[PDB]
Amino acid sequence: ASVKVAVRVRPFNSREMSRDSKCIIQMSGSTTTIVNPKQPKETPKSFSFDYSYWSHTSPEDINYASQKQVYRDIGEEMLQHAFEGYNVCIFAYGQTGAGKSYTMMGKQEKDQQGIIPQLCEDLFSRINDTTNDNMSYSVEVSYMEIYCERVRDLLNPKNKGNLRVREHPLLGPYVEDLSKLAVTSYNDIQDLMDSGNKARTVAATNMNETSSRSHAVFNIIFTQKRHDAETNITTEKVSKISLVDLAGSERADSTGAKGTRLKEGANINKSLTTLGKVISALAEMDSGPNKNKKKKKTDFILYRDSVLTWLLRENLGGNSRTAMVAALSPADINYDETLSTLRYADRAKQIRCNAVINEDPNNKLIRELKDEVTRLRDLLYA
Amino acid sequence: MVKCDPRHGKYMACCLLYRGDVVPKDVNAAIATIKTKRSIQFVDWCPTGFKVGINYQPPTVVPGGDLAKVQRAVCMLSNTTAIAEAWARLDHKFDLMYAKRAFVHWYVGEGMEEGEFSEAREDMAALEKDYEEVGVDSV
Amino acid sequence: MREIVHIQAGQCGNQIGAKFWEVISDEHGIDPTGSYHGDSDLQLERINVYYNEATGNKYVPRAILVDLEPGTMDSVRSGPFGQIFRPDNFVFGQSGAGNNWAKGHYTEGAELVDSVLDVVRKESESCDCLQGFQLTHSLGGGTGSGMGTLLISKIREEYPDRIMNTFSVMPSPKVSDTVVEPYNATLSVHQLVENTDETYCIDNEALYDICFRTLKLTTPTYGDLNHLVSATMSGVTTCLRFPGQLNADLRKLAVNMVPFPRLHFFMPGFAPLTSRGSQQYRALTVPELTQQMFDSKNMMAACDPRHGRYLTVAAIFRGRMSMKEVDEQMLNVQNKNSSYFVEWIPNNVKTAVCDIPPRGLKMSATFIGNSTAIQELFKRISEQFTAMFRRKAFLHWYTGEGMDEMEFTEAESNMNDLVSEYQQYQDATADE
Ligand SMILES: CC(=O)O[C@H]1C(=O)[C@@]2(C)[C@H]([C@H](OC(=O)c3ccccc3)[C@]3(O)C[C@H](OC(=O)[C@H](O)[C@@H](NC(=O)c4ccccc4)c4ccccc4)C(C)=C1C3(C)C)[C@]1(OC(C)=O)CO[C@@H]1C[C@@H]2O
Ligand SMILES: Nc1ncnc2c1ncn2[C@@H]1O[C@H](COP(=O)(O)OP(=O)(O)NP(=O)(O)O)[C@@H](O)[C@H]1O
Ligand SMILES: Nc1nc2c(ncn2[C@@H]2O[C@H](COP(=O)(O)OP(=O)(O)O)[C@@H](O)[C@H]2O)c(=O)[nH]1
Repeated sequence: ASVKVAVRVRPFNSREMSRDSKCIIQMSGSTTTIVNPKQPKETPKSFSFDYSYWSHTSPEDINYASQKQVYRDIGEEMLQHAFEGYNVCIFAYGQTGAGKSYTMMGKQEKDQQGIIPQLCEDLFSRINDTTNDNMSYSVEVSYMEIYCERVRDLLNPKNKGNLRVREHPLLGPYVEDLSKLAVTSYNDIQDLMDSGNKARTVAATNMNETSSRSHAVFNIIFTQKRHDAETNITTEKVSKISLVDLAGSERADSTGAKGTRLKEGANINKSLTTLGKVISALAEMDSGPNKNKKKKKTDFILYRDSVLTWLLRENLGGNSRTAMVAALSPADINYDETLSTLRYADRAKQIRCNAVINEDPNNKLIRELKDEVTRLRDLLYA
Repeated sequence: MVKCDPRHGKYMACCLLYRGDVVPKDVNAAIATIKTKRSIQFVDWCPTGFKVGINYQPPTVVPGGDLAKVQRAVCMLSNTTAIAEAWARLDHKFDLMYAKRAFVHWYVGEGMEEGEFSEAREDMAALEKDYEEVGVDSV
Repeated sequence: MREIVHIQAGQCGNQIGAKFWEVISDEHGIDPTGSYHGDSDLQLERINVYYNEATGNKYVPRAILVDLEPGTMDSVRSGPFGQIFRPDNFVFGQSGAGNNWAKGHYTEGAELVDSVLDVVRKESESCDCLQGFQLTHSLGGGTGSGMGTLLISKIREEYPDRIMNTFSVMPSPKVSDTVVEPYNATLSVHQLVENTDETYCIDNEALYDICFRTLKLTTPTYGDLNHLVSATMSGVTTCLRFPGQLNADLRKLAVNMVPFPRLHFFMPGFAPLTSRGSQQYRALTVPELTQQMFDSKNMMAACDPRHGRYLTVAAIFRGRMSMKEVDEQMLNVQNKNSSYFVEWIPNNVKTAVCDIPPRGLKMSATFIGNSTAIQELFKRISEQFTAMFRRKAFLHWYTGEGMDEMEFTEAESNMNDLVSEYQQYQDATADE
C-alpha cells in the first residue's frame, strides 16, 4: 500500500486577525478544495486525501476535528501495526503557522494532548493490561534534534559536543552515542518528554511567538518477550516507532528575520527543499516501475544530501510504513505556500511503503520445515 | 537593437526624435510614405500612430570613435508587440532548468524561498498574454 | 578586499606551493629578499590578496607550511625562496606518518593540528575581509591525506561561510609509487566529498603525457609538473588581482560550476603550449587558444572527456581581445560538439576576461571543466580497494592505530554513491 495522509485546517491567529483575511479552504469527506483569491471565477482546485480535519470551531461538533479524533484515526492504527511487528513513522509538514507542533506536542495544560502523548498513554495502557506470566514487554526512548546539520541530544544533559552519524553496513544510518533510556512508568517518559521540550532550541518571530529552529525526532523501541518456557522463546518481536516534527518554511522578508535568524531560516529552507526533492523523486520512482513495465530502471533516489533525509532513509522507503500530516493556514494571504503544501502532500500520496517483518532466518526455516513435515504426516496418516 | 522581428507583430506607437538640419515638410512626407507601405502594420485603435520632435543641435563625434560626422540624425522609440517573442524564448530556458531544481540551493541558502521562483514565472506569463490581446483586431 | 589563506601539507603539497610562490611573486614583482622591484603600477594595487606588509617596505606571503618530517622544511628553507616565508609558520613534527592514513588523521596529526589551527586563526584574524582558503596535498600519501582532511574538517567547522578549495593529486591508473594508495585515496575522498566547496583533480600521468607529447621535453622532472600546476593555480584567481572587462570571483565560479552540492570535482587546463622552437609557426589568437583548450590531450585529469558529457565549463581569458570573438567561439564549440554537452542546461559555458596577461604571453586561457567522465577515476580506485579489502591485505596497520572495518565500508559506500550520481546524467536521452 501507499503512505497515509491527514491534512488539517488551522484556526485564525491574531496576526491574521489584525490584518483582515478570509477563509479559503473548504473540504468535504476525502476531498479538499481551494479557490484563488487572486482572480475568482477562474479555476477552483481540489485534491483527494485519506483524512482531513477541520478545527475552526470547538464547542460545536459541526465537522470539528478534536486531537483525539486525529489520534484514533492515525496513531491507533500505527500502534497496532507496531504491535504486529512493523516499524512505523509519522511526520508533520507545512509552513510557519500551519500547526505541526500543536498536533505533535499539543499543550500540557489542555486535555487535548498531541499525538505523541496519547500514543505513549495508549502504549503503556496496553502494556499494563496485557502483561502476563507468559508475556512481557520492554520499552526504551530516544529524542534527538537537527539544528543546522548537527545532531544534538535532548535527554542527555548539557553537552557542548555534537553526535556523529555513522552507517551500520546492515542496519543502515544511525547516530553514535545517543543516550538511549529505558522506561518502566508513564511518569518517567512524561518527565523525559518535558525535559526534552524544555531543552529544545526555540526562538520568536513575526509568524509565531514560539517557533521551532530545529527538526525534532522522537523514537520508541518496543520489545515483546513471549516466555512460554515449554515452547516459545523471548525477544520475538522488536519494533521502532518514529514521530517527526519538521521546521516550517521561512519566507524571510515576511518573518522579519535578521542576522542569526536569517541563517537559521536559510538552513531550514535548504533542508526542506532537499526533502521535497527526495519525496518527488521517490514518488516518481515507485510510480514508474509499478505500472510502466517492471524493468527496475536504475534511477536511484539520492538521500546523502542532507542529514534529515539521511537519518530518515528507512522511514521514507524500506521496511517502514508511514503517514504525513500536513497542517494548513486558511488565511487568503497565505495562498502560494498552501498550494505548495497541497501539491507535495498529493505527491507523498503516490509513495509506496514496503514494511516487512523479519526474524532469525534459521528459526523461520525451522518453522517452515515443521509445517512441511506436519503436512506430510497428515498426508500419510490419512 | 534587440533580436526580434517586428514584422511578426503590430506597431502600437512611435516617437521620432530628429537632430540637426531637418524641416517639418520632409518629416511629414516621410511619415506619409511609411504609412503607405503594407509591411508596417498599425493596430486599428491608433489611427494617428506617430509623434515627432526636432532639435537643432547636431550629434557630436568622439575622438577615436567609429561613427562618422553627420548632418542629420534620428532616434526612434517604437512600442510594438514583437517584443513578446524574445520573452518567450527566455521562458523556455527557465523551464528547462527548473524542472530539475538545478542551481536552486545557492539561491535558497541566502534567504530566498523556493516558491518565490514559481510566482515570478506565473507573473511573467500574465504580462505576455496581455501583449497578445492588446493587439487582437477589434470586433 | 578579498584575502586568501594558503595551506600546504606533505611533500607534494609543499613542493607545489614552493613553485607556485616562485611564480606569483614574479607576476607582482617581488625580490627573493622581500623588497619590491617592479615596473608597472598595477602590481601593488592588489598585492594584499596574497601578501602582508612589513615595516621595512617588505612583503611576506600569507602561507602556512605543514608536515611531520623536518626534511621537506629543511629543503624549502635551503632554497632560493626560503627566506621569503615567515619562520613562525613552519609547523612540523618528527616521526612522520609513514604512508599511513590512520597515523596522519588520528594519532600523530591530532597533536600538531592544534598548533596549525592557532597559526591559521592568527593569520585569518588580521585579514580585512577573508574570501576563502586553498590547500595543496596528495591523496595517495600519508601525512598529506590525513592532515589535510583533518584541517579541512576543522576549518569548515570554524568558518562555515567562506570558500574552501583544493588542488589534489590523485592516484594514477598505472604509474604507481605506493602499495596502499587505494585505502588512503578512498578514505580521503570520503571526507572531501562532504567538506570542501571545490576540488581540482590533478594526475601525474596526464602531466607526463602533456610534457612528452605537447612540450616535447626529453627528461621531465617534478619541477615541470609543479610549473604546470602553478600556472593553473595562478590563472584561476586572476580576476581578484587585476582589472578586466568581465570579473569572476571564486564564489561566482562556484555558483556557475556546481549544479548540485556533491558534484564539485573539476578537470583543469591551460593554454597555449608551443613546446618552443615551434612558436614561430603557430599564430596566437583566440580561436587557436579555444582549439587547444578543449582538446583531450591537454587535460590534466587523465580522463577522456569524450566518454561522458560536460555538465558545465568555465573559461578565463587573459589578454587584450574582442568580446565578440570569445562569444562566437564558445557558441561554435557548443554547437559543433552537441553530443558531449548536457541538454537540460541551455547554455553551459561561463566566460571571464582579464586585461593583464602573464609576463611573456600576449594571450593565455585557463579552463575548468565539470564533466561526468571523472567517474572513471573513482571507479578505478574503488575496484582496487575491493581487491585489497576482500582479503584484508594490509589492514592491521590501520587497526593498530584505532580504526575499524566499519569506517572502510562506509567510505566505500559513499564513493560508490558519488559514482552512481555522476553516472545518472552521463547517458543521453534523459531530456525533460
Ligand atoms: C619565451 C616564451 O614566451 O615562450 C613561452 C612558451 O614557449 C610556452 C610554450 C610556455 C613555456 O612553458 C613551458 O615550457 C612549461 C614547462 C613546464 C611546465 C609548464 C610550462 C615557458 O617555459 C613558460 C613561459 O610562461 C611565462 O613566463 C608566463 O608568464 C608564466 N610563467 C610562469 O609560470 C612562472 C614560472 C616561474 C616563475 C615565474 C613565473 C606566468 C603565468 C602567470 C603569471 C605569472 C607567470 C612562456 C610564456 C614561455 C616559456 C618560457 C618557453 C608555456 O607555459 C606558460 C606558463 O606560458 C607552456 O604552455 C605555455 C605556452 C607558451 O607558448
Ligand atoms: N487545531 C488548532 N486549534 C487551536 N490552535 C491551533 C490549532 N492548530 C494550530 N494552532 C495554533 O497555531 C499556532 C502555531 O502552531 P504551530 O504548531 O507552532 O505551527 P507550525 O506550523 O508547526 N510552526 P512551528 O511552531 O515553527 O513548528 C499555535 O498558537 C497553535 O496553538
Ligand atoms: N606532482 C607532484 N607529485 C609528487 C611530487 N612529489 C611526490 N609526488 C607524488 O606524491 C605521492 C606520494 O605522496 P607523499 O608526498 O609522500 O604524501 P605524504 O607522505 O603524506 O607527504 C606519490 O604518488 C608521488 O607521485 C611532486 O613534486 N610533484
